[PDB]
Amino acid sequence: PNFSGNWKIIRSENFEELLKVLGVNVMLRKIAVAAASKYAVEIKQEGDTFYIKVSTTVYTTEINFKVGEEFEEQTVDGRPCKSLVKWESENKMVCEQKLLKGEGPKTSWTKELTNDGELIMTMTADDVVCTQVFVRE
Ligand SMILES: *C/C=C(C)/C=C/C=C(C)/C=C/C1=C(C)CCCC1(C)C
Repeated sequence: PNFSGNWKIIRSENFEELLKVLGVNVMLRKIAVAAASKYAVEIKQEGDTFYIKVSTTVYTTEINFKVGEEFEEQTVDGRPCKSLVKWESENKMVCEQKLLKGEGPKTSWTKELTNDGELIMTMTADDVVCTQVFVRE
């Protein structure tokens, strides 16, 4: 599997519902949904080490990790967390997150490379799953 690429979003489902679970108010939810229709994920993969840059029009952030090694990032709604990525299969990884301070919904994400050349990213907060689909530029 080679996740490396400049990925462009083509589909985003249930993102507003995810943000609702996370306590984002309705107006900012709609604005965030609009930002998601634009956004890109750049991946550089070397073996089990991943460099990921997620960007929208006005914001960019970097996720760096090695599979199986704890690291710190933020949840979708922006709360700092400790994260651990594991493979679920040849082409799919899963990340469990634990809040660094306080409580909140159980969050996680997955990244999958399909046989058709798509990247599928899911983000979960409790029972609500957002699914996002990208293609390479
Ligand atoms: C492997 C790829 C990962 C973990 C990508 C994660 C992307 C996000 C958490 C992006 C979240 C966004 C917002 C919270 C609001 C603006 C739009 C997004 C989709 C960039």
